[PDB]
Order: sequence, then C-alpha cells, then structure tokens
Amino acid sequence: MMAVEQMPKKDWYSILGADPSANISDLKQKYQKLILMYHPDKQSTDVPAGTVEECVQKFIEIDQAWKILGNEETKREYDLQRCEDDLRNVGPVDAQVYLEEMSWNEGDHSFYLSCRCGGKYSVSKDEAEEVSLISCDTCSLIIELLHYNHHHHHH
Ligand SMILES: [Zn+2]
Repeated sequence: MMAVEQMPKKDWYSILGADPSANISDLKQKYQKLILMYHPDKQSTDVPAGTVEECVQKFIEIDQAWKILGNEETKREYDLQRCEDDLRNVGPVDAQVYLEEMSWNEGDHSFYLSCRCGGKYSVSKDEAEEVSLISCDTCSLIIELLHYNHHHHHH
C-alpha cells in the first residue's frame, strides 16, 4: 500500500528538463533547442579516445529522452513495436514447449520455464492465455507456448 503517483527519476527527463506534465508539443520545440545546446560547442581537441565515447554517448542520450522522455508509459509502445516485429521474423527456431511442462504455481496461478543455458522465463496464467511467442533472455532462440488439455477428471 503506497502512493500511486509514479514520478520520473531517470536521465531522460533530466536530459530535456521537461516536467512529467509537459506534452509532446512543448517537448518538440524544446527538443531541437535543448538538444542543440546540449551538443558540443567548445574548442578543445585534447580528448583522446573519450572523443568517441562522448560522441556516441550524446547520440544515444539525446535520443533516449527523445522517445522515453519520461517513465515507461511515456512512449514504450514504440519499443515493443519493433520487438514484436523482430520476433515474428525469427519464428519457430528453438522448439515447441507444452504447457504440461511449465511448472504451474498455485500461489499466483502462473507458469514458468527454464532454459538449458542459464536464463529462464515466467508468464502468468492470464498472460500466456493472451500471448504465445516466448523468447529466451540469453541465447538466440525462441519457443512456442502451446496449451494442450490432458488431465480431464473434473477438478
Ligand atoms: Zn536460453
């Protein structure tokens, strides 16, 4: 039981200094301006190595807030967007898993699978009912969540 405010606290909103109440509009014009000023404008060619670490960092930085200027709810729809599209392209490469294998927990009513490399997955009884494509967070592979009915004896 805690307050349901969910305020910002990342380098994103700090990169553009845009309050959590701001909108994409105000952030639009403020972006080209803020970012512009954020770019390097000093006269110093004495940055060995770091010169790149800074350039490449500033690129991902300005872009970081550009989309997720705030919390995840800010603009995460775009993230998963390319994901769901990048996952389908892979299709069935690893293998298919049976719901009878995914250890079901009566505590939270959910199932979870463990890869044979190191990582593992965990989906909710409801989630797995809405989704199907499940990839591993370690090795380049993906499995399919198939729900097959076997046990049938009324509870
Ligand atoms: Zn794996």
